[PDB]
Amino acid sequence: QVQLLESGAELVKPGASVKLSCKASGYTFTSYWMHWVKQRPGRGLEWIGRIDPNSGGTKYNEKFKSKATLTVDKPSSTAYMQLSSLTSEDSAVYYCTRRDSDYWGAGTTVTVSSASTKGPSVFPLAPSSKSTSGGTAALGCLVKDYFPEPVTVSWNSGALTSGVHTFPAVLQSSGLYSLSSVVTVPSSSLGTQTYICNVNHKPSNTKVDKKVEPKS
Amino acid sequence: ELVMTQTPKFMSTSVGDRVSITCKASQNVGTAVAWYQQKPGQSPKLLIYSASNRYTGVPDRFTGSGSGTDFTLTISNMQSEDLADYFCQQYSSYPLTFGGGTKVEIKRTVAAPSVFIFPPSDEQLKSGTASVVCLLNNFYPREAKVQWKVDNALQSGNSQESVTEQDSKDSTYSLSSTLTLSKADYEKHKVYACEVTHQGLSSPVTKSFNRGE
Ligand SMILES: CCC1=C(C)c2cc3c(CC)c(C)c(cc4nc(cc5[nH]c(cc1n2)c(C)c5CCC(=O)O)C(CCC(=O)O)=C4C)n3C
Repeated sequence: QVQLLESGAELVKPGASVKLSCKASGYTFTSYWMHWVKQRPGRGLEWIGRIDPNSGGTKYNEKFKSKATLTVDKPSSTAYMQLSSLTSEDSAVYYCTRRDSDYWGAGTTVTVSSASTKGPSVFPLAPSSKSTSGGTAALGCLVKDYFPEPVTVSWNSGALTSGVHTFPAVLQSSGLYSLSSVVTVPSSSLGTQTYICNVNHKPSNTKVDKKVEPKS
Repeated sequence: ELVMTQTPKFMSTSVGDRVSITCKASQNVGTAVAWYQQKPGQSPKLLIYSASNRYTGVPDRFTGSGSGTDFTLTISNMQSEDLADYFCQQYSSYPLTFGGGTKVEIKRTVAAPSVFIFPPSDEQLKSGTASVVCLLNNFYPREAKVQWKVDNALQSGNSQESVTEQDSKDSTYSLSSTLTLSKADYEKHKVYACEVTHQGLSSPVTKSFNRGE
């Protein structure tokens, strides 16, 4: 069967360059053009350009003219895309797809950052005191300034799962990730029931347990 | 470049419903338009090509139509497995261009968000930055407006929003808006408010606190 094998994930420092790979199999590499596509949650999907593996001829989207360079290596049946002098604007998922877009690579996620492995700081999102007697209060943990991804969060070592909402990690203007995990609980348990968020950041072999309680 | 305008950006449906997605081209592209489906963590999957040609293996449920500058992707008898993102693309001229996409979601009754605001906590201040968090919990639909006001002053460019995917049990969303500022600025002001507007509310709900309790 036809398959396009891509790198998967690349970490690039601002100003550096990276060469993504797309190895083809299950068909004659030189018989089909190969397209490259960029995807960001905001910008959406963008066609970067294409290359004819047989001739080496290329065609680029003006928008990536000075950014991407497409090449191929027949011996290894692999297509390449060189992305140069990266900035945060270049962070995205990049795909290679055959001529008709019937077959796609799995995508290579590229993250551009100057940050080094760093465990998260964990701050309490304390339950409002003297708030609503509706019997329902919200509390949580602000998990910020960690790198790279990912981080996991549980509550009371996993015993508490109902009403838990752990938000997607967002990027700040620092190159470090941040996110919050919240949970709503009976406003009557406050002070009596203990609530602890367990944050684990495998990358730095860092784990944090933080008790979240009403502020004095 | 030829711009493909795709509408709607979001569309909620119930199992069995008909889903209709539109892509309008800034200029004639004949019938050189394709439609794709994409689920989280996966590459797009080809559904239709040549505007109306269903790709091998694609369910009869998916039908592409149109030509020139007006194209339609129709999903009849919508199934739960059809919950995903959909994109159109024109390949009549270079550069190839894609529509902005449509996320098909689960419909449910309107639900107003429960709002909560959280102070920075003395502990974080030591870092030099103050983080103020506003929580919009269990609401529907996703459309929501959050405005930050420090001492009645509308903020801009210093906040970020994050939204969860639809809850597996109740199909609602939750959202967090975080206002980031230096400890200096935070100490300079006293009133911190989060104003929320949502279809489920008869009037904006504002939650706030005064620095130092
Ligand atoms: C990404 C957009 C795209 C979609 C969707 C698409 C759909 C598609 C499919 C998939 C089911 C098939 C079997 C063919 C079917 C075909 N598609 C093409 C040719 C092309 N098809 C192209 C693009 C394209 N084709 C481009 C670009 C070329 C030109 C590249 C070239 O010079 O080969 C041909 C001609 C190639 C040949 O046999 O000489 C057939 C047949 N096309 C029209």
